[PDB]
Amino acid sequence: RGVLMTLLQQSAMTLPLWIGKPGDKPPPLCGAIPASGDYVARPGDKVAARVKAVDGDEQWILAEVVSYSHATNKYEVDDIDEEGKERHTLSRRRVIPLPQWKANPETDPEALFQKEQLVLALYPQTTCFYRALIHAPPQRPQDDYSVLFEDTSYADGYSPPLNVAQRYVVACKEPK
Amino acid sequence: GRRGVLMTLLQQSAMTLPLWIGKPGDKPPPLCGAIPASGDYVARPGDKVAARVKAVDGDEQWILAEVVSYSHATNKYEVDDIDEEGKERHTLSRRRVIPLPQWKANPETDPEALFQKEQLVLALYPQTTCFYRALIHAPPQRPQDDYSVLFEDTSYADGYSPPLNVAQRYVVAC
Amino acid sequence: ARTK
Amino acid sequence: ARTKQTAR
Repeated sequence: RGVLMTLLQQSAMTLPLWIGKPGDKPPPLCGAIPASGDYVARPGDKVAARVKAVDGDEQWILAEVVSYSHATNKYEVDDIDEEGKERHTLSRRRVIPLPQWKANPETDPEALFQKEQLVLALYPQTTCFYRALIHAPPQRPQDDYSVLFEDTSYADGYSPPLNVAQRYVVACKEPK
Repeated sequence: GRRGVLMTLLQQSAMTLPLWIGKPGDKPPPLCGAIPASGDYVARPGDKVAARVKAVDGDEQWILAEVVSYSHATNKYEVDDIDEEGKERHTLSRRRVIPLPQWKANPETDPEALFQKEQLVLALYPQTTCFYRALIHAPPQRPQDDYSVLFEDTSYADGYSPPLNVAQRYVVAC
Repeated sequence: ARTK
Repeated sequence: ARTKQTAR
Protein backbone atom coordinates (compact mmCIF):
# COMPACT_ATOMS: atom_id res chain seq x y z
CA ARG A 1 0.00 0.00 0.00
CA GLY A 2 1.95 2.89 1.43
CA VAL A 3 4.22 -0.23 1.77
CA LEU A 4 4.16 -0.87 -1.99
CA MET A 5 5.05 2.73 -2.77
CA THR A 6 7.92 2.59 -0.31
CA LEU A 7 9.26 -0.49 -2.10
CA LEU A 8 8.91 1.14 -5.50
CA GLN A 9 10.60 4.28 -4.40
CA GLN A 10 13.44 2.24 -2.94
CA SER A 11 13.76 0.31 -6.17
CA ALA A 12 14.20 3.63 -7.99
CA MET A 13 16.72 4.82 -5.40
CA THR A 14 18.82 1.65 -5.28
CA LEU A 15 19.16 1.38 -9.11
CA PRO A 16 22.92 1.63 -9.39
CA LEU A 17 24.69 4.33 -11.30
CA TRP A 18 26.72 3.12 -14.20
CA ILE A 19 30.34 3.99 -13.36
CA GLY A 20 32.03 3.08 -16.52
CA LYS A 21 35.61 4.00 -16.90
CA PRO A 22 36.73 7.15 -18.68
CA GLY A 23 36.57 6.59 -22.45
CA ASP A 24 33.95 3.81 -22.35
CA LYS A 25 30.36 4.22 -23.63
CA PRO A 26 27.53 2.92 -21.38
CA PRO A 27 25.91 -0.52 -21.88
CA PRO A 28 22.43 -1.32 -23.19
CA LEU A 29 19.89 -0.68 -20.41
CA CYS A 30 21.91 2.11 -18.90
CA GLY A 31 19.30 4.85 -18.64
CA ALA A 32 17.86 5.55 -22.08
CA ILE A 33 20.19 3.20 -24.04
CA PRO A 34 17.88 0.59 -25.62
CA ALA A 35 18.13 -3.16 -25.01
CA SER A 36 20.15 -5.18 -27.42
CA GLY A 37 18.07 -6.27 -30.48
CA ASP A 38 17.15 -9.83 -29.50
CA TYR A 39 17.22 -9.26 -25.76
CA VAL A 40 15.28 -11.46 -23.29
CA ALA A 41 14.79 -10.19 -19.75
CA ARG A 42 15.74 -12.41 -16.80
CA PRO A 43 13.46 -13.72 -14.10
CA GLY A 44 13.25 -11.06 -11.39
CA ASP A 45 13.95 -8.19 -13.77
CA LYS A 46 11.57 -5.23 -13.73
CA VAL A 47 9.67 -4.38 -16.88
CA ALA A 48 6.88 -2.29 -18.30
CA ALA A 49 4.25 -4.85 -19.47
CA ARG A 50 1.36 -4.08 -21.79
CA VAL A 51 -1.70 -5.81 -20.37
CA LYS A 52 -4.86 -6.17 -22.49
CA ALA A 53 -7.91 -6.17 -20.22
CA VAL A 54 -10.83 -8.51 -20.91
CA ASP A 55 -12.71 -5.61 -22.59
CA GLY A 56 -9.71 -4.84 -24.85
CA ASP A 57 -8.32 -1.83 -22.95
CA GLU A 58 -4.50 -1.65 -23.08
CA GLN A 59 -2.38 -0.49 -20.15
CA TRP A 60 1.34 -0.58 -19.52
CA ILE A 61 1.99 -1.64 -15.95
CA LEU A 62 5.02 -2.20 -13.78
CA ALA A 63 5.81 -5.87 -13.50
CA GLU A 64 8.46 -8.44 -12.70
CA VAL A 65 9.57 -11.16 -15.10
CA VAL A 66 8.77 -14.70 -13.93
CA SER A 67 9.79 -16.76 -17.00
CA TYR A 68 10.39 -16.80 -20.65
CA SER A 69 9.56 -19.67 -22.99
CA HIS A 70 11.49 -20.20 -26.19
CA ALA A 71 8.71 -22.72 -27.04
CA THR A 72 6.24 -19.82 -27.56
CA ASN A 73 8.38 -16.64 -27.43
CA LYS A 74 6.31 -15.34 -24.52
CA TYR A 75 7.03 -14.17 -21.05
CA GLU A 76 5.19 -14.65 -17.86
CA VAL A 77 5.30 -11.50 -15.75
CA ASP A 78 3.78 -10.62 -12.38
CA ASP A 79 2.03 -7.33 -11.65
CA ILE A 80 4.25 -5.57 -9.14
CA ASP A 81 1.36 -5.14 -6.76
CA GLU A 82 1.54 -8.96 -6.24
CA GLU A 83 -2.24 -8.86 -5.57
CA GLY A 84 -4.81 -11.52 -6.46
CA LYS A 85 -4.15 -13.10 -9.84
CA GLU A 86 -0.97 -11.21 -10.56
CA ARG A 87 0.44 -13.22 -13.47
CA HIS A 88 0.25 -12.50 -17.20
CA THR A 89 1.50 -14.38 -20.26
CA LEU A 90 2.62 -11.78 -22.83
CA SER A 91 4.38 -11.51 -26.16
CA ARG A 92 7.88 -10.14 -26.13
CA ARG A 93 6.74 -6.87 -27.86
CA ARG A 94 4.48 -6.22 -24.88
CA VAL A 95 7.53 -6.09 -22.58
CA ILE A 96 9.98 -3.24 -22.24
CA PRO A 97 12.89 -3.89 -19.85
CA LEU A 98 13.42 -1.12 -17.35
CA PRO A 99 16.96 0.28 -17.14
CA GLN A 100 19.38 -1.74 -15.07
CA TRP A 101 21.56 1.32 -14.32
CA LYS A 102 20.98 5.01 -13.84
CA ALA A 103 22.89 7.09 -16.33
CA ASN A 104 25.14 9.46 -14.42
CA PRO A 105 24.46 12.91 -15.89
CA GLU A 106 28.08 14.16 -15.35
CA THR A 107 29.73 11.35 -17.25
CA ASP A 108 27.01 9.99 -19.58
CA PRO A 109 24.48 12.63 -20.58
CA GLU A 110 24.13 10.77 -23.91
CA ALA A 111 22.36 7.98 -22.01
CA LEU A 112 19.51 10.23 -20.82
CA PHE A 113 16.25 11.07 -22.58
CA GLN A 114 16.28 14.72 -23.74
CA LYS A 115 13.82 17.59 -23.54
CA GLU A 116 10.68 17.06 -25.62
CA GLN A 117 11.26 13.30 -26.16
CA LEU A 118 8.12 11.18 -25.98
CA VAL A 119 8.41 8.49 -23.30
CA LEU A 120 6.39 6.08 -21.19
CA ALA A 121 6.69 7.15 -17.58
CA LEU A 122 5.33 5.71 -14.35
CA TYR A 123 2.71 8.10 -12.94
CA PRO A 124 3.54 9.14 -9.34
CA GLN A 125 1.71 7.08 -6.71
CA THR A 126 0.72 4.50 -9.30
CA THR A 127 2.15 1.36 -10.87
CA CYS A 128 1.07 2.33 -14.42
CA PHE A 129 3.03 3.87 -17.29
CA TYR A 130 1.58 6.63 -19.46
CA ARG A 131 2.68 8.81 -22.32
CA ALA A 132 4.68 11.86 -21.42
CA LEU A 133 7.15 14.38 -22.80
CA ILE A 134 10.51 15.00 -21.09
CA HIS A 135 10.57 18.45 -19.49
CA ALA A 136 14.06 18.16 -18.02
CA PRO A 137 16.62 15.38 -17.72
CA PRO A 138 18.37 15.03 -14.39
CA GLN A 139 21.59 16.97 -13.74
CA ARG A 140 22.65 15.20 -10.60
CA PRO A 141 23.05 11.44 -10.09
CA GLN A 142 20.23 11.30 -7.57
CA ASP A 143 17.69 13.38 -9.47
CA ASP A 144 14.50 12.44 -11.29
CA TYR A 145 13.36 13.33 -14.76
CA SER A 146 10.78 16.06 -14.91
CA VAL A 147 8.03 15.11 -17.36
CA LEU A 148 4.73 16.44 -18.72
CA PHE A 149 2.09 13.70 -18.80
CA GLU A 150 -0.52 13.78 -21.50
CA ASP A 151 -3.65 14.66 -19.55
CA THR A 152 -6.88 15.74 -21.24
CA SER A 153 -8.24 17.22 -18.01
CA TYR A 154 -6.03 20.23 -18.96
CA ALA A 155 -7.12 22.41 -21.90
CA ASP A 156 -3.57 22.43 -23.18
CA GLY A 157 -3.33 18.62 -22.89
CA TYR A 158 -0.43 18.28 -20.41
CA SER A 159 0.19 18.05 -16.72
CA PRO A 160 2.47 20.45 -14.95
CA PRO A 161 6.05 19.04 -14.59
CA LEU A 162 6.08 15.92 -12.48
CA ASN A 163 9.11 14.01 -11.20
CA VAL A 164 9.72 10.40 -12.30
CA ALA A 165 12.87 8.39 -11.47
CA GLN A 166 15.22 6.99 -14.14
CA ARG A 167 14.13 3.45 -13.34
CA TYR A 168 10.62 4.35 -14.40
CA VAL A 169 11.05 6.20 -17.75
CA VAL A 170 11.25 4.09 -20.88
CA ALA A 171 10.84 4.40 -24.62
CA CYS A 172 7.35 5.13 -25.80
CA LYS A 173 5.85 2.01 -27.28
CA GLU A 174 2.24 3.24 -27.05
CA PRO A 175 -0.05 4.96 -29.64
CA LYS A 176 -2.31 7.83 -28.33
CA GLY B 1 37.58 14.60 -12.99
CA ARG B 2 38.26 13.70 -9.39
CA ARG B 3 35.68 16.05 -7.91
CA GLY B 4 32.88 14.45 -9.91
CA VAL B 5 34.17 10.93 -9.35
CA LEU B 6 34.04 11.58 -5.61
CA MET B 7 30.64 13.17 -5.55
CA THR B 8 29.23 10.36 -7.69
CA LEU B 9 30.75 7.66 -5.48
CA LEU B 10 29.13 9.33 -2.50
CA GLN B 11 25.69 9.32 -4.11
CA GLN B 12 26.07 5.72 -5.18
CA SER B 13 26.78 4.61 -1.69
CA ALA B 14 24.03 6.73 -0.14
CA MET B 15 21.37 5.68 -2.59
CA THR B 16 22.14 1.97 -2.70
CA LEU B 17 21.90 1.58 1.12
CA PRO B 18 19.16 -0.95 1.60
CA LEU B 19 16.04 -0.05 3.56
CA TRP B 20 15.31 -2.21 6.62
CA ILE B 21 11.96 -3.93 6.03
CA GLY B 22 10.98 -5.98 9.06
CA LYS B 23 7.71 -7.65 9.86
CA PRO B 24 5.75 -7.32 13.07
CA GLY B 25 7.79 -8.34 16.06
CA ASP B 26 11.17 -7.77 14.37
CA LYS B 27 13.50 -5.11 15.68
CA PRO B 28 15.95 -3.16 13.56
CA PRO B 29 19.39 -4.81 13.64
CA PRO B 30 22.79 -3.46 14.61
CA LEU B 31 23.93 -1.02 11.90
CA CYS B 32 20.39 -0.18 10.83
CA GLY B 33 20.43 3.59 10.89
CA ALA B 34 21.42 4.77 14.34
CA ILE B 35 21.45 1.33 16.02
CA PRO B 36 25.13 0.81 17.04
CA ALA B 37 27.30 -2.13 16.18
CA SER B 38 27.40 -5.03 18.60
CA GLY B 39 30.10 -5.04 21.22
CA ASP B 40 33.36 -6.33 19.77
CA TYR B 41 31.95 -6.23 16.18
CA VAL B 42 34.56 -6.45 13.41
CA ALA B 43 33.75 -4.89 10.03
CA ARG B 44 34.25 -6.99 6.88
CA PRO B 45 36.40 -6.26 3.83
CA GLY B 46 34.48 -3.91 1.58
CA ASP B 47 32.42 -2.33 4.38
CA LYS B 48 32.38 1.45 4.47
CA VAL B 49 33.62 3.17 7.62
CA ALA B 50 34.50 6.55 9.12
CA ALA B 51 38.21 6.25 9.83
CA ARG B 52 40.23 8.57 12.08
CA VAL B 53 43.49 9.17 10.29
CA LYS B 54 46.50 11.37 10.98
CA ALA B 55 48.26 13.02 8.02
CA VAL B 56 52.04 13.36 7.81
CA ASP B 57 51.70 17.01 9.07
CA GLY B 58 49.58 15.86 12.08
CA ASP B 59 46.13 16.90 10.94
CA GLU B 60 43.47 14.38 12.12
CA GLN B 61 40.33 13.76 10.10
CA TRP B 62 37.53 11.27 10.08
CA ILE B 63 37.65 10.15 6.45
CA LEU B 64 35.31 7.99 4.39
CA ALA B 65 37.12 4.69 3.90
CA GLU B 66 36.62 1.03 3.04
CA VAL B 67 37.86 -1.92 5.07
CA VAL B 68 40.59 -4.01 3.47
CA SER B 69 41.41 -6.40 6.35
CA TYR B 70 41.36 -6.96 10.09
CA SER B 71 44.17 -8.75 11.93
CA HIS B 72 43.19 -10.66 15.04
CA ALA B 73 46.93 -10.91 15.82
CA THR B 74 47.12 -7.18 16.43
CA ASN B 75 43.48 -6.12 16.56
CA LYS B 76 44.09 -3.63 13.77
CA TYR B 77 42.26 -2.86 10.58
CA GLU B 78 43.66 -1.87 7.24
CA VAL B 79 41.44 0.63 5.48
CA ASP B 80 41.67 2.41 2.11
CA ASP B 81 40.56 5.99 1.50
CA ILE B 82 37.71 5.97 -1.02
CA ASP B 83 39.61 8.81 -2.78
CA GLU B 84 42.34 7.68 -5.21
CA GLU B 85 44.49 10.63 -4.06
CA GLY B 86 44.72 9.01 -0.65
CA LYS B 87 47.52 6.66 -1.54
CA GLU B 88 48.23 5.27 1.93
CA ARG B 89 46.46 2.17 3.23
CA HIS B 90 46.03 2.93 6.91
CA THR B 91 46.58 0.55 9.81
CA LEU B 92 44.12 1.57 12.52
CA SER B 93 43.05 0.54 15.99
CA ARG B 94 39.37 -0.33 16.46
CA ARG B 95 38.65 2.98 18.23
CA ARG B 96 39.62 4.81 15.06
CA VAL B 97 37.01 2.95 12.92
CA ILE B 98 33.24 3.51 13.06
CA PRO B 99 31.22 1.27 10.75
CA LEU B 100 28.68 3.13 8.60
CA PRO B 101 25.14 1.87 8.74
CA GLN B 102 24.37 -1.09 6.54
CA TRP B 103 20.65 -0.32 6.35
CA LYS B 104 18.60 2.85 6.21
CA ALA B 105 15.95 3.07 8.89
CA ASN B 106 12.45 3.70 7.64
CA PRO B 107 11.14 6.64 9.68
CA GLU B 108 7.60 5.37 9.01
CA THR B 109 8.17 1.96 10.63
CA ASP B 110 11.32 2.10 12.80
CA PRO B 111 11.79 5.65 14.06
CA GLU B 112 13.70 4.41 17.13
CA ALA B 113 16.59 3.58 14.72
CA LEU B 114 17.03 7.24 13.84
CA PHE B 115 19.10 9.78 15.69
CA GLN B 116 17.03 12.20 17.82
CA LYS B 117 16.84 15.94 17.38
CA GLU B 118 19.81 17.68 18.92
CA GLN B 119 21.89 14.48 19.30
CA LEU B 120 25.62 14.98 18.66
CA VAL B 121 26.79 12.97 15.64
CA LEU B 122 29.66 12.73 13.14
CA ALA B 123 28.29 13.62 9.71
CA LEU B 124 29.84 13.86 6.23
CA TYR B 125 30.18 17.54 5.26
CA PRO B 126 28.95 18.57 1.78
CA GLN B 127 31.58 18.66 -0.97
CA THR B 128 33.97 16.62 1.18
CA THR B 129 34.68 12.99 1.98
CA CYS B 130 35.15 13.73 5.70
CA PHE B 131 33.02 13.59 8.85
CA TYR B 132 32.64 16.40 11.41
CA ARG B 133 30.74 17.05 14.64
CA ALA B 134 27.16 18.11 14.16
CA LEU B 135 23.78 18.25 15.93
CA ILE B 136 20.73 16.61 14.40
CA HIS B 137 18.39 19.33 13.27
CA ALA B 138 15.66 17.14 11.73
CA PRO B 139 15.46 13.41 11.12
CA PRO B 140 14.24 12.07 7.78
CA GLN B 141 10.45 11.85 7.43
CA ARG B 142 10.43 9.37 4.58
CA PRO B 143 12.96 6.73 3.52
CA GLN B 144 14.35 8.82 0.66
CA ASP B 145 15.05 11.81 2.97
CA ASP B 146 18.35 13.06 4.34
CA TYR B 147 18.92 14.17 7.91
CA SER B 148 19.25 17.88 8.38
CA VAL B 149 22.20 18.72 10.71
CA LEU B 150 23.87 21.76 12.22
CA PHE B 151 27.65 21.37 11.93
CA GLU B 152 29.86 22.85 14.62
CA ASP B 153 31.46 25.77 12.73
CA THR B 154 33.48 28.55 14.29
CA SER B 155 32.95 30.78 11.22
CA TYR B 156 29.40 31.43 12.56
CA ALA B 157 28.79 33.74 15.51
CA ASP B 158 26.55 31.15 17.24
CA GLY B 159 29.06 28.33 16.49
CA TYR B 160 26.81 26.34 14.07
CA SER B 161 26.24 26.08 10.39
CA PRO B 162 22.81 26.49 8.88
CA PRO B 163 20.93 23.22 8.30
CA LEU B 164 22.76 20.97 5.83
CA ASN B 165 21.53 17.71 4.45
CA VAL B 166 23.32 14.40 5.07
CA ALA B 167 22.19 10.94 3.98
CA GLN B 168 21.63 8.16 6.54
CA ARG B 169 24.70 6.38 5.16
CA TYR B 170 26.89 9.21 6.43
CA VAL B 171 25.63 10.00 9.95
CA VAL B 172 27.18 8.00 12.81
CA ALA B 173 27.46 8.36 16.55
CA CYS B 174 30.01 10.74 18.06
CA ALA C 1 -2.02 -2.58 -10.77
CA ARG C 2 -2.66 0.82 -9.22
CA THR C 3 -3.98 3.20 -11.91
CA LYS C 4 -4.14 6.95 -12.09
CA ALA D 1 40.30 12.46 1.06
CA ARG D 2 38.71 15.85 0.42
CA THR D 3 38.52 17.93 3.59
CA LYS D 4 36.35 20.87 4.58
CA GLN D 5 39.42 23.08 4.77
CA THR D 6 40.05 22.32 1.07
CA ALA D 7 36.34 22.64 0.15
CA ARG D 8 36.09 26.11 1.68
